Amino acid sequence: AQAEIEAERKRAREELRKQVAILAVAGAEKIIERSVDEAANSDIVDKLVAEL
Amino acid sequence: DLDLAKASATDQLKKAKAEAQVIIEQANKRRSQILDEAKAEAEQERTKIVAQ
Repeated sequence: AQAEIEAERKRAREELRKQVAILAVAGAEKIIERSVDEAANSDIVDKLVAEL
Repeated sequence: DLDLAKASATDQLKKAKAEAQVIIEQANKRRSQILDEAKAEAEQERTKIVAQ
């Protein structure tokens, strides 16, 4: 059983990582869409056209 | 007398050999009981540590 406990620890750690991982980006999307403006838009477009 | 002594004496050993077989068979059957008890109790032991 010393291995079947370890498998359960690894698996729980993985599921926890998964939830935090999806929350990170799901939140980042809301932060972006809430905090953009045409200066921020211009900076990005003008940076990327300069490597076009 | 000599023939009946021969007969009754020689039948003893034929009889006793079957009881040596009785003892070896009983030995192995109770041995199976030993093992098939210890296995199930070790199973419950591992399950207890697992639940813990």
